[PDB]
Amino acid sequence: KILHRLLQE
Amino acid sequence: HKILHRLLQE
Amino acid sequence: KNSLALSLTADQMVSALLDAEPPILYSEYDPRPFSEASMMGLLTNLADRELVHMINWAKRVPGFVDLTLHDQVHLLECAWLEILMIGLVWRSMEHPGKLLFAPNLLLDRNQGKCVEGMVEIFDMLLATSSRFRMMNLQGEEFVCLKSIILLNSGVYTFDHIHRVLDKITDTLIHLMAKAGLTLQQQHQRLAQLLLILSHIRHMSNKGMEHLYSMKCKNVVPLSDLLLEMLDAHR
Amino acid sequence: SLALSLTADQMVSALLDAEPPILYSEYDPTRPFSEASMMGLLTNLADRELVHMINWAKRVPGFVDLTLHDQVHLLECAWLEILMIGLVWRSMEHPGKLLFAPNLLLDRNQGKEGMVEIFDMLLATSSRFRMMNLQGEEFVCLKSIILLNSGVYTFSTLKSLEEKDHIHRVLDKITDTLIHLMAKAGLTLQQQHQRLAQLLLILSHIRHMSNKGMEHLYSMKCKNVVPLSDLLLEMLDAHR
Ligand SMILES: CC(C)(c1cc(Cl)c(O)c(Cl)c1)c1cc(Cl)c(O)c(Cl)c1
Ligand SMILES: CC(C)(c1cc(Cl)c(O)c(Cl)c1)c1cc(Cl)c(O)c(Cl)c1
Repeated sequence: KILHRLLQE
Repeated sequence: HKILHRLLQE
Repeated sequence: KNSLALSLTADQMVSALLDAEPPILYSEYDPRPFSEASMMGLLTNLADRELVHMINWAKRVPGFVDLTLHDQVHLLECAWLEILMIGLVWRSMEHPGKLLFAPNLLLDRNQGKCVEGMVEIFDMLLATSSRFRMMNLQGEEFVCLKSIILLNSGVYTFDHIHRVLDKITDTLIHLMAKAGLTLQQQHQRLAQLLLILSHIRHMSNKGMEHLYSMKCKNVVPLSDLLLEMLDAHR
Repeated sequence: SLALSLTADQMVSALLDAEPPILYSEYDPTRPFSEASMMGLLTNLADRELVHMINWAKRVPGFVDLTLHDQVHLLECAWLEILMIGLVWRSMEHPGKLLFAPNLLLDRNQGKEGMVEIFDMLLATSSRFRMMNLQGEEFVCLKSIILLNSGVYTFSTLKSLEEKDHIHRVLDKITDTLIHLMAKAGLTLQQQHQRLAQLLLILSHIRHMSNKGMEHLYSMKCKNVVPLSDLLLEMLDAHR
């Protein structure tokens, strides 16, 4: 999920 | 016409 | 034009609020509800009776009767479900995992599934009850919080009210000081309690949505009063 | 935890430091706008703001201490409240208008459907901020409280409850920070408690506006006339 991705990047 | 309007006055 | 509420002392306010408390009502002794129909039949009947008591409770909250009839209507229309919910969560405090809708209607989350969309609300209520319990919420604090909801929830969708709200804040601090909390504990606890009001609002909003869906699913007729309180939330 | 070790002044400086930028819309005064496109401007803006918010959250003391799972939850729960409080803050000095962007200042008139109700609430909240003379230092504290508080009672076993205790300790730190600010402003102790209550009670109304807005977003999505970004659809979805 996008939010998940952005929180990690 | 609200029931609330009446109950508040009763 | 001056309100008696502002001239009261912290103890007079607390005693007034304690004295205004409505009674704990019972569910019909029939139906152990395992159907959607019987479940919502019992809960809506109970809510109906609780509302009448809540309206007469509100009239006894210092400063409330000083508002115009239209303002009183607006405040109650906005806060009614929040007020029912905080009462439920309070009554359920000494019953971990259980929701005490009435002394003879103590339900758990299993109960909730027998009504499409209800277990989610039950879980939020139970979580709040547990939070209250761990905070060791006192009854004197509870009645202050319930009155804050009545006066606050609808106040920005409109001075006197804010003064009364301030008085109640003073009253809450007065109670915590009386209980021997340090200054830092006083402001921290006040914050913790008021932050829970955000969650109570959230639960009310979600509950209002659920109540609306149940109205359209038409598995049980609602009273004219309950329908008008629901309709106020457009 | 560096978070629990910060002083009032350090917390204030940290939060001020992490403030995201104010972005511009694609609004063009000469270009005609329907109900759709106007909403297309707002959803486009919100989408971009969300990326910045996500990165702002990482800089809020204590937030990164939490599991990815918990970080996701808090943001999914708080995102609209956070956008809304920022909007209300930016609009404080523009009575009767909402400053979505420096180049997009709307009034209730340009409420076109169901958005007018939400506009009215946001305006009312801005008016309240104005009435209270809300300060920037108070604002950043409130915004961080929203991130940490909104989802904390809707999160397992006995562990993963320590996750919650940490959040409550950070929250307490932010309360201390608020009190410190008011004290420095020469408020009497009675005035400090009263103002703290007034500020925290606003959070109840922000929650209300967020839930009403989430309903409105869902209806716009179902009408399929207003374009919604993928990120926005996912955040909306998290509210069911
Ligand atoms: C019936 C009602 C309004 C209710 C709320 C409270 Cl707090 C209460 O105490 C009582 Cl005797 C009744 C209710 C409850 C739930 Cl759990 C619900 O999902 C929906 Cl749609 C409505
Ligand atoms: C597009 C969105 C999410 C929004 C909110 C904020 Cl607070 C914001 O700053 C930006 Cl730029 C976009 C929004 C706007 C309105 Cl008026 C509305 O009624 C709903 Cl339901 C959602």
